[PDB]
Amino acid sequence: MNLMLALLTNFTLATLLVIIAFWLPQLNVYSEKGSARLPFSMKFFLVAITFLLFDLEIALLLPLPWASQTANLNTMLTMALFLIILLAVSLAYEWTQKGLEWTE
Amino acid sequence: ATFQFLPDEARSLPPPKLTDPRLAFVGFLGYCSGLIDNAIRRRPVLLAGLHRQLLYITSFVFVGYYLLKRQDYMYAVRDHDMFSYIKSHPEDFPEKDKKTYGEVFEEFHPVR
Amino acid sequence: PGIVELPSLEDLKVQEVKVSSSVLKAAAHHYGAQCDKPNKEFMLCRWEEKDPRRCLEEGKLVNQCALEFFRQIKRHCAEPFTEYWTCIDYSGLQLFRRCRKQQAQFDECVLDKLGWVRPDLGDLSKVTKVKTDRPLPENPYHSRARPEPNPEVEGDLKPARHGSRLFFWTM
Amino acid sequence: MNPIIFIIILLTIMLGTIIVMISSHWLLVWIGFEMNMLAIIPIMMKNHNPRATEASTKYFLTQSTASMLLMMAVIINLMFSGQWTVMKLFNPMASMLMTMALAMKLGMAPFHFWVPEVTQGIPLSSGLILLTWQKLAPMSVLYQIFPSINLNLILTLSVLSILIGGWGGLNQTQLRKIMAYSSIAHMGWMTAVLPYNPTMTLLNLIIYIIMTSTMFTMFMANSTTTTLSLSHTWNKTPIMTVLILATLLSMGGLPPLSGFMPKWMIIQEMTKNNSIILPTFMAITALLNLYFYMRLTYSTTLTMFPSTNNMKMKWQFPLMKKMTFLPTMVVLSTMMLPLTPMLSVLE
Amino acid sequence: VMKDVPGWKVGESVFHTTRWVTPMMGELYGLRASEEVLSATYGFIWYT
Amino acid sequence: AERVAAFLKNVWAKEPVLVASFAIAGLAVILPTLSPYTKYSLMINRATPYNYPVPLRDDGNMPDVPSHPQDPQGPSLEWLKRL
Amino acid sequence: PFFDVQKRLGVDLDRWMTIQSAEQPHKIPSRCHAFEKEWIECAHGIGSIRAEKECKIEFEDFRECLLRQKTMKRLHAIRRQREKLIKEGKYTPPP
Amino acid sequence: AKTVLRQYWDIPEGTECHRKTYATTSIGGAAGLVVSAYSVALKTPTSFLEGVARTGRYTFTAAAIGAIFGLTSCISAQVREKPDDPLNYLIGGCAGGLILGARTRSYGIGAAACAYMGLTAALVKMGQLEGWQVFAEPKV
Amino acid sequence: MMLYIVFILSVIFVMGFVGFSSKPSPIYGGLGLIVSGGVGCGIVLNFGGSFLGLMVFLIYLGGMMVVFGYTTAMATEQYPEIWLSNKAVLGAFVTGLLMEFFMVYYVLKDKEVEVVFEFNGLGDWVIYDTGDSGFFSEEAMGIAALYSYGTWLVIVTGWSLLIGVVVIMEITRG
Amino acid sequence: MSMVYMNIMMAFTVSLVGLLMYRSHLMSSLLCLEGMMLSLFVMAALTILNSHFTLASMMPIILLVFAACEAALGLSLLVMVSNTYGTDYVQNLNLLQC
Ligand SMILES: CCCCCCCCCCCCO[C@@H]1O[C@H](CO)[C@@H](O[C@H]2O[C@H](CO)[C@@H](O)[C@H](O)[C@H]2O)[C@H](O)[C@H]1O
Ligand SMILES: CCCCCCCCCCCCO[C@@H]1O[C@H](CO)[C@@H](O[C@H]2O[C@H](CO)[C@@H](O)[C@H](O)[C@H]2O)[C@H](O)[C@H]1O
Ligand SMILES: CCCCCCCCCCCCO[C@@H]1O[C@H](CO)[C@@H](O[C@H]2O[C@H](CO)[C@@H](O)[C@H](O)[C@H]2O)[C@H](O)[C@H]1O
Ligand SMILES: CCCCCCCCCCCCO[C@@H]1O[C@H](CO)[C@@H](O[C@H]2O[C@H](CO)[C@@H](O)[C@H](O)[C@H]2O)[C@H](O)[C@H]1O
Ligand SMILES: N=C(N)NC(=N)NCCc1ccc(I)c(Cl)c1
Repeated sequence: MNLMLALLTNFTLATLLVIIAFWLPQLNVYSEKGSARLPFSMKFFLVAITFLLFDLEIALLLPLPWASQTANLNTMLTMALFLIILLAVSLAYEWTQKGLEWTE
Repeated sequence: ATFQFLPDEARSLPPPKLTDPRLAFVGFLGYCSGLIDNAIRRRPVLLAGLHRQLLYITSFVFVGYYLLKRQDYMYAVRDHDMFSYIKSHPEDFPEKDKKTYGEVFEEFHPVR
Repeated sequence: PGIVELPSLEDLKVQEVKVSSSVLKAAAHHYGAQCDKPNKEFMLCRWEEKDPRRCLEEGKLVNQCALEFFRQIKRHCAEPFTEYWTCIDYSGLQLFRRCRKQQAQFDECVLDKLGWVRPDLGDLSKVTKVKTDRPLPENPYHSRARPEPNPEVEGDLKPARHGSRLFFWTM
Repeated sequence: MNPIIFIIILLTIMLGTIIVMISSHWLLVWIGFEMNMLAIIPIMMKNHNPRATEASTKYFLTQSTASMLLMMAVIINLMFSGQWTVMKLFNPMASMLMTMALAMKLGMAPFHFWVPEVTQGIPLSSGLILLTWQKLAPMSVLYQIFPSINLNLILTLSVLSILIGGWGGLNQTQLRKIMAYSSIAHMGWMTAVLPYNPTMTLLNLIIYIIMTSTMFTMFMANSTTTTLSLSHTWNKTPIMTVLILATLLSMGGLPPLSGFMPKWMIIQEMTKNNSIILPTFMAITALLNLYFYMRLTYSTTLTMFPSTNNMKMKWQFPLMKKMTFLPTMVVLSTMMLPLTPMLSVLE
Repeated sequence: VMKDVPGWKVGESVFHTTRWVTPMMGELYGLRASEEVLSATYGFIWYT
Repeated sequence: AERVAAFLKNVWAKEPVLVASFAIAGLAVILPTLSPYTKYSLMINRATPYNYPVPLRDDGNMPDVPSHPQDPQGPSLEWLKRL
Repeated sequence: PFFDVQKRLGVDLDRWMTIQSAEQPHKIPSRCHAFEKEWIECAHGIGSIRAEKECKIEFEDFRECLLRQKTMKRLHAIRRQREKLIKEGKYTPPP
Repeated sequence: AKTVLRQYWDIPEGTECHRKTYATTSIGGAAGLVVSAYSVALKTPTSFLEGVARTGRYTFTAAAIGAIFGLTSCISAQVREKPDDPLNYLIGGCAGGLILGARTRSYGIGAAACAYMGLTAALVKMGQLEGWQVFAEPKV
Repeated sequence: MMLYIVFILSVIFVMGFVGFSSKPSPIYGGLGLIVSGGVGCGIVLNFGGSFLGLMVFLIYLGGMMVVFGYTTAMATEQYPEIWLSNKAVLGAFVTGLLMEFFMVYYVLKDKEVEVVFEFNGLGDWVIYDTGDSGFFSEEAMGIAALYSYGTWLVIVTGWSLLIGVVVIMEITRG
Repeated sequence: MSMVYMNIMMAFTVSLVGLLMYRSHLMSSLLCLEGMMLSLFVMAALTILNSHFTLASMMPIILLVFAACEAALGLSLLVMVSNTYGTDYVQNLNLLQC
C-alpha cells in the first residue's frame, strides 16, 4: 500500500505543478497576440535496434548474482561467459561491418 | 530401440543377398543417374567419366543395401507383433468351424 | 466423495509458546541442541505421513519441550537472556553479529548454570537419525493399484512371412 | 550476402527446424519456429527490391501471427494439464488453436493466400527452401499431436487445400505461382491421411520434397521463371525438357512414376478405414493439378515454341550452374515405384 | 449455513483421493473479515 | 615470439583500450581453472542450508549418521571457520 | 519428439522442465506435486489410449488441483447460502 | 451445423413437411451467409449498401434453394408414399437447380445445377440409408 | 475492495487493449500499450512475481516499447491524428468497452459469469497458496536456474540474439 | 477458472481481432502483435507463479526475449517498406497481386 501511495503522491504532485504552471493570473484584457518518413538516417534506427538486442541480452545476465549461489558452478560459469562472449561477438560483428560508423 | 536405424535385434535376421533383385534395381538407378549427369552437362553420355559413373552405382548400392535391411526388419517386426498379439488374445481370433461345400448352401443365379 | 475427517477443536488445544520472534531467535541455537530429539521425531513424522492430522501428538510434545526449555532459562538466566534478545529485537534484520557482547553473557550463563554448550557452525544443519516406535507408513500417498502393464511381446525375430505382402510384391 | 554469412544463416534455418524435431518441450518447439523465421527472412530479402520486401513482410506477418497462436495453445495446455511435454494436447480449444497455427505455417487453405504471393516475390532458391525445408517443422509437430486433432477440422483443411490448389493453379503462367498452388494441393494429401496413418504422411512429404526440389533445380538451371521463358529450353538444353516432362508427369501422379506412390498408398489407408467418398473425391480433384502440369509439358517438351535470334549466342556457352544432386533427384522423382515396399523404413 | 440445502453433505471432499490435501486461501479464510484475508493474501507482497 | 611481440607493441600503442579488454576477458576465462581457491566456492555453496534437513528413520545400521547435531558424525564446517 | 535424439545420446536438453514434479532448485515442490506424481505413475508405459480411461480418477484429481474449479464452486455455494440467511436474519456469524 | 443437421435427420421422411423445409432453409441460409462473408471480405463492396445488398442477394438465393429442396423432397416422399427412396431427393435437388437457374437467370446454369445438385442430393440419401462416411472415424 | 485489486487491474488491462487494438494513431496506440504494460506488471506483481514484473518494465516498456516509439517518430507518424476522430476507431473502441463493462457488471453481480466459458467471480485471492515460510524467493530460484539447468536454453537463446543482429544488418543494408 | 483469466484471455482475443482487422498503418498492426505477446506473458506468468512451478519461472523471460527479437525484425521490415513508399501503409504492398 505504501508503494502505491508514494507513486500516487509523486505523479499527483507532478500533475498539480504542471497544471498550475499553465493556469496563473495574466492581467490582460485583449485578444491574445504528417505521417511520413522523417528525414532521419537509417543509422539512428540501427542504434535503437542495436540497443534493443543488447538490452535483451542484459535481461539474461541479470539473474547472475543469484546464479552464483548454485552448486553447479562449473556449468554456471561456463554459461555466463558464453553469453557475454556472444554479446562481444555481436559487437565485433557490427564494428567490423561498419555498423558503428556515422560517416556516409 | 529409440532413434536407431537398425536396432541390435535386427541382427538376428538373414541379411539381404548381394544379388537381391531389389538391390540390382537400386544399382541400375545409380547407373541411370550417372548417365543423366553426363547428359545435362553435355558430355559423351556412355563414355565420359567412368570414375564418376562407378561411384554413382556404388553410392546407390551402398545406401540401398542398408535401406533394404531396415525394410525387411520392419516387416519382420510387424509380423512378430501381430502373431504375439493373436496369442495374447485367443478370444478374439478363434478357429472358425469349417464346413464343406456339400453342407454350405449357396443360392444359384442362372445366366439365361 | 467422502467427508474430510478433521480433529475436534479440543483435540487441537495445547499450551502455546507465546514469545516473540526475536526471543526465539536469541534462544534458537541452544533450543536446537536441547530439544532436538522431540523436534526431529515430529519432523520425521510430518515428512513420512504427509498429513498434519497424523502427527498432532508429536506436535504437542514439541510444544512441551519448548516450554520446559524456556522455563529453565527463566529460572536461571532470566537477566542475561533478556538483555540478549532485547538486543536482537532492536535490529530490523535481527542480526546476530550486532549482539556478540550480550550473546557471550547469555552463553556463559547457561554453560555455568545448566551445562548448555552452543552448537558449532554447521551442526544444526546436519541430517540426523531418529529412533521411532511409530510404524512406517505403507501407502502415504493413498495410491490406487497401478494399471497392469501391456502384455510383453517376446520370442525370436523371424523374417516376415512371404515378405512385405504389399499387393503384388513377392519380397 | 557474404558467403560465410549465407552459410551461417542457412545453418540457422536448419537448426531452427532441427530444434523443433528433437524438442520434447513446447517452449523449445516455439523457439525453433522463432529461430527459423528469423533466419529465413534475410534470404527472402537478399535481392533488394520492392517485391522482395513485400514478400518478406507478408511472410513475417503470417508466421508471427501463427506463432502467437501456437504460444496461446501451449499456455492453455499448460493451465489444463500443468506440463509442457510435446504430445497430445489436453484441451480441445488448445488443439484447435495449434491446428490452425500449423495450418497457417503450412499455408493450407483457407490460410493459403500468402504462399503464391511470397513464392512469386522471392528468388527461386529461396522459393525452393520455402516450399520444401519449411514444411518439415510444422509437419513434424502434426505428426506428434494428431491423436488430439479434431477430425472434421483437419479433413476440412485437407479438402479445401486440394480444391484451392487445383483451381488456383489453372490460372497461372508464372512458374513460381504454379509451384505454390501445387504445394497447397499436395499439403492437402499429407494432412488428409494423417488421422489414419501418419507414416503415409511422411511418405507423401518425402516424395513431395524430392519432386519439388527437382523442379526448382531445373528452373534455376536455366534461370526460367515464366511459362514462355521455359518454352525456350528445347532450343538450348533438350535433355532438360525431357527431365521436366518426366518430373511433371510424376508430380501428376501418373503410374508407373514415383509420384503415383503417395496417392496410391493414401487411398489404400483411407479405404481400410471405410473412407471411400473422400479418397475418390480427392483423386478426381487432383486431376486439376494434372491438367496444369500437362499444359507445361506441352509448351516445354511436346511442342517446339518460337525462339529468338539472340538464342544462338547461348549455343556457344555451357551450363555453369551447380545443379547439385539434380541427376539423383530426377531419378528418384520418376523411377521409385518398383521400390514402394521400402516405405516401411518410415515406420 | 447448509443445514436446509438438499443433497448437501457437510464437509464432503471434492477429490477422489483420501490423501490429505493442502487447502487454498479461499478454503481457510473463506468466511472471515476482509482485513485478515487481505493480510494473508497480499500482506507479504505489499509490505514496503 | 618476436613477431607476436612486435604485434602486441603495435596494438598497445594504437588500441590500448581493446588490448586491455581482450587481456581482461582472457584472464576471466583462464584464471578460474588455475586458482586453488575455486574449489572452495563449490563447498561453501553446498554448505549453506536453505531448507530443513529432514532426519532419517534409524534402522540400526547407520553408524555414519549422527543421532544429535552435536555428535561427531556428519559433515563438519571446521574447514570453513578457518577459511 | 519427432527424432528422439535426446534419449539416443542420453543428454537432457529440455526434459528437465517438462513437468512440475521433476527436480526443482532447493527441492521447492509445486502445489500439485502429489497429484501430478500420482497421475504420471498411473499412466506410465500403458499408452495414452489406455491411460485416458484407466487413469481418469488420478487425472480428474490433478485437474482439480490445477484449476480448483470444483472447490471454487463449492465455496460459491456456501457463500451464496450465507448471504440469503443474512438477508433473512436466520444466521449471525460467530466471532 | 451439427444441431440443425440433427433436427432434419430426426424427422421421418415424407412427414412433418414444414419442419423439414425450415431445417433446409436454415441450412441454405447459413451457407449463403458464409458465402456472403467471404465475398464481402475478399471483394470489397464499393459501398456499405452494395455489400448489404450482396449479402441479401446471396443469402436469399441460398435460402431459396434450401427451402425448395426440403419442400419438394418431402412433398414427393409424402405423395409417393416412399420415405426411404433416393428418387425423392433427386427431385428436390433438381428443383434447387432450377431456382439457381432463376436467381442467376441462365437456362444453362439451371440445367447443369439440376443434374449435379440432383445427383448430389440422391447420393446423400443413399449415404444416409447405407451409412456412408464422408469423414470416417479412424479404425485401423 | 483491495481484495479485488488483481481483478481491477485486469479490467484496466483490457481497456488498454481495446485502446490500441481499435488502432488509433500509432502514437496513441503506443500509449495504450504502455499503460497496458504497466498494468500488466502490476498483475504479475500481485501474484508474487517481483522480478518478472520488473522485467516487463525494464525490457518490455523501457526496451521494446521505446524502440517502437522511436521508430514510429521516424518512419510512421510524426504528429498524431486527433484521437477517436475516425468513426471506425470510435465504433471499435466503444464496442470493446461495452463488452467489457457487461462482463464486469455481470461477474460482479452474480460473483460468476459465463462468457463463452464459465469463470468464478469470488476474487482471485481464493486460489492463493496458504503455506509459505522459506528464506528465499521461489521465482528468483527458478530464474537463477537458467544457468544450472538451462544450458540448452542459454545456447539457443544466445544464438538467436546474435543471429538477430546479423539478420537485421542484412535486412537494412538494402 | 479464476476471474483474472477471463480478462487476460479477453485481452488476447481483443489484440488478435485488432491484428486480423488491419487499417492502414503497418505499425498499428505491429502494436497489436506485441499486445498478444504481453497478454501471453501475463497469462503464462500467472499460471506459473500460482502453481509454484519453480523451474518454469524463466519461461516468461524467454518468451519476452524471443518476441522482442521478433519485433525488432518486424520493425526493420517496416522501415524498409517506409523507405520504398514513404509511408508504412499496407495498401502499398499489393504488387504481388500479379
Ligand atoms: C583471449 C580471449 C578472450 C575472449 C574474447 C571474447 C571474444 C571477442 C571476439 C572479438 C573478435 C574480433 O575480431 C576482430 O576482427 C577484425 C577482422 O576484421 C580484426 O581487425 C581487422 O580489421 C580491421 C578493420 O576493422 C583492420 O583495421 C585491422 O587491421 C584488422 O586487424 C581484429 O584484429 C579482430 O580482433
Ligand atoms: C564462444 C564460447 C565461449 C565459451 C566460454 C567458456 C569458458 C569456460 C571457462 C571456465 C570453465 C572452468 O571453470 C572452472 O574450472 C575449474 C577446473 O579447475 C572447475 O573445477 C574447480 O571447481 C570445482 C567445483 O565444481 C571443484 O570441484 C574443483 O576441485 C575445482 O578445480 C570449476 O568448477 C570451474 O568453475
Ligand atoms: C548450434 C550449436 C549446437 C550446440 C549443442 C550443444 C549441446 C549442449 C548440451 C548441454 C546439456 C548437456 O547435458 C546436460 O547438461 C547439464 C549440465 O551439464 C546437466 O544438468 C545438471 O545441472 C542441473 C543441476 O540440477 C540439472 O540439469 C541436473 O541436476 C544436472 O545433471 C544434465 O544432467 C546433462 O544431461
Ligand atoms: C457428385 C457427388 C459429389 C459427392 C457426394 C457425396 C455424397 C456422400 C453421402 C452423404 C454422407 C451421408 O450422410 C450422412 O449419413 C449418415 C448415416 O450414418 C446419417 O446418419 C444419420 O442416421 C440417424 C438415423 O438414420 C439420424 O438420426 C442421424 O441424424 C444421423 O446420424 C447422416 O444424417 C447423413 O448426413
Ligand atoms: N497408424 C496406422 N494406421 N498404421 C500403422 N502405422 N499401423 C501399425 C501397423 C504396422 C504396419 C506396418 C509396419 I512395417 C509396422 Cl511395424 C506396423
